[PDB]
Amino acid sequence: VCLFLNLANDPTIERIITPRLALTTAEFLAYQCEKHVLVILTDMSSYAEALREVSAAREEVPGRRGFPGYMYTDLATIYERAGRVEGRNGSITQIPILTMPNDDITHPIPDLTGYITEGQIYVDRQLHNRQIYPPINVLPSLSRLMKSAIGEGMTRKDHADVSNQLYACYAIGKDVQAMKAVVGEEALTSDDLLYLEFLQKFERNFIAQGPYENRTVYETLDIGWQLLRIFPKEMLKRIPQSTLSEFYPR
Amino acid sequence: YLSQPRLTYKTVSGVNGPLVILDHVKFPRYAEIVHLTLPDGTKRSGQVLEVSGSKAVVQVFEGTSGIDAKKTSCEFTGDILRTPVSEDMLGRVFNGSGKPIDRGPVVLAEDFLDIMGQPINPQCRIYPEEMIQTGISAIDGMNSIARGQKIPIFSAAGLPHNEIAAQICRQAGLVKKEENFAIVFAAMGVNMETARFFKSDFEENGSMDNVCLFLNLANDPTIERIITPRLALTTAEFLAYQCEKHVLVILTDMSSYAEALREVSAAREEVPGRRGFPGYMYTDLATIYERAGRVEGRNGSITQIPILTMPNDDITHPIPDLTGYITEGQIYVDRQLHNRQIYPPINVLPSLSRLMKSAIGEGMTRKDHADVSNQLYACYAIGKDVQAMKAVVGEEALTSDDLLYLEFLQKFERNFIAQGPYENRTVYETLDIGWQLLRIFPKEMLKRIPQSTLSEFYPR
Amino acid sequence: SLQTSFVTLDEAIKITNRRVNAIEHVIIPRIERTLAYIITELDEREREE
Amino acid sequence: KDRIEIFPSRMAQTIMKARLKGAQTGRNLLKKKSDALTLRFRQILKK
Amino acid sequence: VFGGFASCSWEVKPQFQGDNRCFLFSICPSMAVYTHTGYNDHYMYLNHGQQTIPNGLGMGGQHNYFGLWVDVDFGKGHSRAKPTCTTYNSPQLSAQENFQFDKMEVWAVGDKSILDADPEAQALLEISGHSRHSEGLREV
Amino acid sequence: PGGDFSDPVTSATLGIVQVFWGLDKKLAQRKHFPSVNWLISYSKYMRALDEYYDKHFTEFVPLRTKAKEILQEEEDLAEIVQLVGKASLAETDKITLEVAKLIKDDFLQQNGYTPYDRFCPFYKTVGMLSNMIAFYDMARRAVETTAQSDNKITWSIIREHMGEILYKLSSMKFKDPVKDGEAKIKADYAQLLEDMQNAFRSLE
Amino acid sequence: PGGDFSDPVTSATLGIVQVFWGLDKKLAQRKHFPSVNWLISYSKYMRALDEYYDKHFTEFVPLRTKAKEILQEEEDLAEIVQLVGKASLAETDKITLEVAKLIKDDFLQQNGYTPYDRFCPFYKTVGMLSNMIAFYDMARRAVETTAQSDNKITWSIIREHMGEILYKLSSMKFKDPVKDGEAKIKADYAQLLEDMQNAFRSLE
Repeated sequence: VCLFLNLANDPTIERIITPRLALTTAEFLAYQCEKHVLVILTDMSSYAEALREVSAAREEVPGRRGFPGYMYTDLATIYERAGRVEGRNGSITQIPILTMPNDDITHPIPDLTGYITEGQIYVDRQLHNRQIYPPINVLPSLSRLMKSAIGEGMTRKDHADVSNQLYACYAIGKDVQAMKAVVGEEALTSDDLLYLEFLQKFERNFIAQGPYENRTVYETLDIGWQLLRIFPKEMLKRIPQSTLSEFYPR
Repeated sequence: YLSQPRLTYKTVSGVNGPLVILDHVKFPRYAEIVHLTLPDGTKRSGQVLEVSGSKAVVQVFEGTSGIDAKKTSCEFTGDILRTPVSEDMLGRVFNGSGKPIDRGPVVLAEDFLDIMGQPINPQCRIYPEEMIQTGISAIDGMNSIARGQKIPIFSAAGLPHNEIAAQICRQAGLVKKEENFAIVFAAMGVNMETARFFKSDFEENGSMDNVCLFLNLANDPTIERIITPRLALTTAEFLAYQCEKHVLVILTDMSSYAEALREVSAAREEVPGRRGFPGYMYTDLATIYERAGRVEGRNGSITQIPILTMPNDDITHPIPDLTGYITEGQIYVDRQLHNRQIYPPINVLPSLSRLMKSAIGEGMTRKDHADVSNQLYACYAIGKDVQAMKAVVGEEALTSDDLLYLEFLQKFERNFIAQGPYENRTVYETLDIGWQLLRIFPKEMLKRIPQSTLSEFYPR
Repeated sequence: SLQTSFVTLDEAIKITNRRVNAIEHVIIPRIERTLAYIITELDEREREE
Repeated sequence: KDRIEIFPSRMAQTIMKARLKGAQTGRNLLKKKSDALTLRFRQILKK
Repeated sequence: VFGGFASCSWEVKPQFQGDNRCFLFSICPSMAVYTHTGYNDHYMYLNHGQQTIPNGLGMGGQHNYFGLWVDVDFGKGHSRAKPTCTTYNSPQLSAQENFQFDKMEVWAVGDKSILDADPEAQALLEISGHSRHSEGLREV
Repeated sequence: PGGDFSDPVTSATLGIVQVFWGLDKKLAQRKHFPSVNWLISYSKYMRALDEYYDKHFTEFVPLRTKAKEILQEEEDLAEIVQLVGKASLAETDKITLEVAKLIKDDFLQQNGYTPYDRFCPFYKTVGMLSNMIAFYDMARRAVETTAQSDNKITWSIIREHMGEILYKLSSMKFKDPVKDGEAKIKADYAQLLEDMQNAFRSLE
Repeated sequence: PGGDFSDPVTSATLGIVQVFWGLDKKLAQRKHFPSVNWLISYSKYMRALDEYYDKHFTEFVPLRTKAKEILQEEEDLAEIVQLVGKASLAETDKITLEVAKLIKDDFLQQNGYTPYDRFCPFYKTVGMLSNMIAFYDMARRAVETTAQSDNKITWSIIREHMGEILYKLSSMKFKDPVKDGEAKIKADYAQLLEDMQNAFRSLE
């Protein structure tokens, strides 16, 4: 581990160069030392408030919410120093950490980060109050490199089909829950007391983990099929016949 | 006359975007057209935006690529922008700057008018007291246009407000009960598919012998779009107030005029007012619109139909909010009628014409016009309430009188509002369509219509 | 007569509630969230001016 | 579904403050009209 | 002039209703009366705004092949009993195959609105932003 | 930026382009792809392609006007089910709530990074659209013919007996247009029609 | 810009002027003509005119105090009259909805091209309100002293019995102030008062 610590009372304009000093070490250890590097840039919100600070007294043209004009290519200067290269066996995997102010995903810090990075992991406040660890909202979460990194010959045959169905059951049963608040518990059909059954078993048996579980990629999927046996076979409309005939009945 | 020769300065002392400033300029006018010559042999044209002593800045129209401070000569004409105006330009197509693009000759002028015009004396203006019929039933039956009115057609991006405008350009005319009627069509900032449609529609139907067409594309420069609606009105203020015709001006996509007037004013680093548009936009829209109306002494009139696009269907945008402050009504091309495949999709519930009372009646159309119109407007208003309420309360609550306001609502949107883009109805066959729709109701239920006209027109 | 005024007040209460809840959870939160966007986007139009 | 279509201005702030206030007066009727009907509904069960 | 008689009440339903006393007649071309033949009991018909089965008033025949039909687009109809009818042994009644009419009479022999129904829905419609479109245009 | 469609790059593009389709308001942060956004989506070449359509496919334009009619009617009804809650719905409208749920999940929604849907040929699009509009005509006759008298076939009864057929309508997108043929896909779409026609003859 | 007090021109006029003849757009399609609102419209010249009214007219300020109140108690009833709907109501409120209706169609109602409503002289203006407030207080004094004794009445026994009184109280706005004499109009409003003092003594 190589730690670059700029604390809260450390001076502000050093935070302009702190992710640059850390990533240059990473691009040295990955492309010249052929090591695999995991770069953890915590509170990238404290990057931009020290970049808005230096452009204020410089008096440029301000952009969206007072942040400077060049904020897109500046976070693209930082986030794009990642990946593999040809002829070198090292890699840089980047996980920055943000704080959205007032939990707004349309603030200029998570909205300009989501245009540079490849997916995002969303941590929400509503599952945190309900004592769920980790509180990860899978509805606005994304991995733009998930589509070509899973499948047959990498993890398992039915990985891409389970996650597309666990998406559509959580996205539907969150809409039935907002329909339960209008018409009450009584006016719900028997194939919509299944979608509320899923949410009590999705966010406790799949999402909620505990901070010292090393759940494999097969143990995650084997949890994900006992949630997909909640429904009958003729409602899993995102999973084809070739995978339902083998993986569903157990 | 102008006898003195013109100075061709080469003292370009700075280029900044579209703007070129000069030096050692001897007595420069305001808004004086200059003629630039590039070093590679090409020519541009400009206008003087600010003079200060011996220094004048120049807003070049066609761009600024190539203008160096060494070899570009600016020739100062010593005259404001005046455009060649004639009566035989009815039947031509010019671009946004006055140059003809119908492969024809440049126009042989009768008199060089100035494109800023002059303000009409309010002591010499007469109230509009006849009708321009337009062929469309929803604009003639219920929102009737007076000769000398300004009634904008509001729309949105994706609605058919071009096929409406081209239908009005083919089917406009008097309320006859034609040599002195003309259209002046100005298209500002249209894409290439619209201005080929405007050119291939007015030859395909033979309605070219009375239409002047000022096309101005989006790839064309942004300053030609500023001076386009002042060419189309100076041509109109000649045809009606000197040649005694009834002119109808169509200014398609006036929202792109206010996108260019914001673009010109941002180049001069000026202050923006409401939502980025300039401070002087209320007096710059009224510089266009208030060149209309009938006058005393002459036998001509100018009617204006500007055409807008409300962004994201917000009527509170400054282009519709300020054009509803100067003009006299709305038409409101609607989206919810377009998505159910009705042409023309005109929403008659928010549409208005404030001068409908001086366009209809005895001597103008017929004595039943004012009572059919506001009765169809009442049975379309009730019909829109029934279907709004029957979706929220249920289907079994309708009484038998209550379904009758839905038989009207379906037959109003198929026989009155649905027209087809080449079906030219006169006003006498919009009311005879409207009268066989009022016989859907019995006599006791038509309470907006008086008995003295119910006993003449209703029974058949 | 007492069991026939029960099932008229048993159906009229179970509609009004679905109409207090249809304002508490549908209509009034949508009018509040557009209020919290007008006070935000007009802070932006003051800042650019 | 998440915002009512209008554009931010000073006038459009007072109209969505009035429509919110004009909805809270409707709910204040319907919050107690249900309990006034529930006030008679207990008495029929108390009969 | 033609028409028909219904033996029971008219009721809006998709099924063929009525019994053997319903007959068709004729007056102004000729005067003749056609009683039932019992080949089928497709006697009367009344539908009011569906989309898969026809909408209008009908007597005799079958679907879209009635011996007397009045359509919802009022002032139109047909009597498409080309050889004769099936229920009534009745001819083509009109002069054409698809007539148009202006006078109609229905004579019995022997012997509020939705806008004011729900005061909570007009309270919820005004709260939800949707306007009224008509005040001072309707009565009370 | 920020999922708001009043940004100055969209409304500048709306006045320039000829075709334009944009994602929904609700389904922007949560991926339901593609969506439609009927308030700004349009294509002005819908009249300029009617000579092509009657020549080669010749029954697609009657399908498209109904497929736009189910979707433009569900957007009316979705606001009222969010306010009333399926109570003021006669059973002829509870179908249009459910074929629009079947089109926006199976027909419109296209997983472009699967090998069986990265390219959808236009016979397969019409074949997928023929089988749903046939189902909507066979459902809405099975309600409207048994409506006022007894044996009221509701939408609820249609789901219990035909639960395997509405999965097979959601199985029409899992056809690979290369591993299967062109007349093999059409040989498996008409068998879904001959089982859809034999699934309402058991109901009547 | 559409009837608000949010713009800096309308709100910075009402901080300066004394009279506000406040008009609205909602209260225009009633064909009422004017579009008077009488809830946001004020006049702060009531204290300056307490000498003209008390000297020359000596009766009008208590009628003006009552007539602004009857049109106010109708407002806080009318939200419940819409939602609940006149079912279990007190009978002193039915006075202030029918007498209050008599004001809103026969006192604050105008039409400007007519030969009776292009000029309204003030002695005829206080002459019309001298009867309408007297009918209100006599309807109130009847319903409060006959609330407990014997043969308690409602409003719906009076308006059927006194339907010809409510025609003379509704035909005051249609008497022409231009053709008729100056004293031809007060005696008609002084003869009608004895058809309003004797008429109540036909019920009790």
